[PDB]
Amino acid sequence: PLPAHDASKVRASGPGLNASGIPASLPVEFTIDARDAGEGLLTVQILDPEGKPKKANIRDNGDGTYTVSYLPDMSGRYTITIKYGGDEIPYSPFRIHALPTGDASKCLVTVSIGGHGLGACLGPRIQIGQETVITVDAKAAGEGKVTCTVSTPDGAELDVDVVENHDGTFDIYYTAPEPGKYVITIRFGGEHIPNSPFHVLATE
Amino acid sequence: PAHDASKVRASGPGLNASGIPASLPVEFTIDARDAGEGLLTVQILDPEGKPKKANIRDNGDGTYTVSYLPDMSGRYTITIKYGGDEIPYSPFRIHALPTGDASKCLVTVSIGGHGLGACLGPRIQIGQETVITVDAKAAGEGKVTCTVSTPDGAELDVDVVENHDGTFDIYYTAPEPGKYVITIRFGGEHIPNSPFHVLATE
Repeated sequence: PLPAHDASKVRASGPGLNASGIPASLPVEFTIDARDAGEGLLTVQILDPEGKPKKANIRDNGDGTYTVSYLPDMSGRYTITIKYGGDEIPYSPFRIHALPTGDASKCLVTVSIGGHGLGACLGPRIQIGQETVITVDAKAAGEGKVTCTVSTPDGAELDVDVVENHDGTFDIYYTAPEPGKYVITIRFGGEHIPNSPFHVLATE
Repeated sequence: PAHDASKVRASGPGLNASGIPASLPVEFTIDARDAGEGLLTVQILDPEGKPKKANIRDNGDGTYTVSYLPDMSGRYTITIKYGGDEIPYSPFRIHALPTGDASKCLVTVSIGGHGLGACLGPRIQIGQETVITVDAKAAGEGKVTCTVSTPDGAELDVDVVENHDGTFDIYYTAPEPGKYVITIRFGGEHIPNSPFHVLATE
């Protein structure tokens, strides 16, 4: 009996698998071509440079190919394991280097709660359900984007939307929905900005 | 109106030659019963050389009770005169000693009903009350004191409420625009990040 799938026939390509490096802080995509590999489930696992799982968004293109996207928020080595029908595809695991860009040290951060400016200050205590607005001025930071990653008490890593105003500035809006310890990590071009990470405890 | 300052005697906890604990209000007694009739004056200079308020109670019996708050550690110089003449052993040089561990105090700021964590400034709004709660639960022996330096140069001793659970509340509203310096000490020493510099704006 011939197997229903053949992972050895899956082909991968695209910017997100460039072994010569990708720029940190920018979302990136790659393509998986399973048209010759029969019928199976495509799975993609990503381990970030700190050893934590990272979300891999898989889009079914309808024709036997798939587009996978992820956000290398931090610089360093990303390990991407790709399997089809439970079997690893050729060249997996991929080892992708996210390279730093710009100068995160030149970013300026100001925090506001309820319209009260706090400067580059947050916590240690925050209130559950109270929105925090964090503005990052990256006018002098050069090439790169601001990313915000929140480590939640339950252990998840949330990629928080960063509004790019194109002023060279960025706005971050976050509200802690549950009690416990959060780590609010703000990076530019893959590296911490001054005062990041912010460790906070949500209460009340 | 004859007086003799050389017959005035001064003693008490506030003049203890072995030292006093910083951050606690203290009192001393001036006995002028043998010194005739004259005006008593008490001038206190703190370790930074600033005048410190001296509350004088005339006891109506030839004696007076004087009280002051040594908010910071160091030498306090207390000059006492009767009828304009310095009394024996004046000026008194009293050492206020630190107590507890001010570095273990934790700050919580509240403005307009919002808890702002340990984040005071850089700006405050004129006429808007700020509540600064100092958690001294892990700081041991001592009290929280606070002095505010205003734009015009005045030095205001702000009354600090002791909640008797280890925490203290400071209430302050900036009435005028400009730069304020908020000094917060525990047991005579600056808590972390004190003094706090803030700018009052419209």
